[PDB]
Amino acid sequence: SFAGLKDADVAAALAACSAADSFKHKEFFAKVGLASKSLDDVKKAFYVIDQDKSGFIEEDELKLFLQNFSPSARALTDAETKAFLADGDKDGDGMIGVDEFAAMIKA
Ligand SMILES: [Mn+2]
Ligand SMILES: [Mn+2]
Ligand SMILES: [Mn+2]
Repeated sequence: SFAGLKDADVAAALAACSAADSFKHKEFFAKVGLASKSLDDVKKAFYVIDQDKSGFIEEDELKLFLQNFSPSARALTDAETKAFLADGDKDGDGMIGVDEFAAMIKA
């Protein structure tokens, strides 16, 4: 709700990635609805995911990604995490800042 996402798209998207090692971020952002929202909402989701308010999505926070969507969601695998961080962290600091995050969703 935090990023104006609908219950039904979140339900459907978790359905597909229910299973270990099956998460694909790009497919998820599309299905959950995030790829078609405004930049502003893309930013509020960003700041939701950054649980510690550091201004960056640290790797440990990227691992509990799904949990922001649903409390009973699984943590991502290290393989899933690495893959996500590979795509998102273009400045090579090992963290995802707001601008990288936003940019990665623009696909
Ligand atoms: Mn953080
Ligand atoms: Mn932390
Ligand atoms: Mn970075």
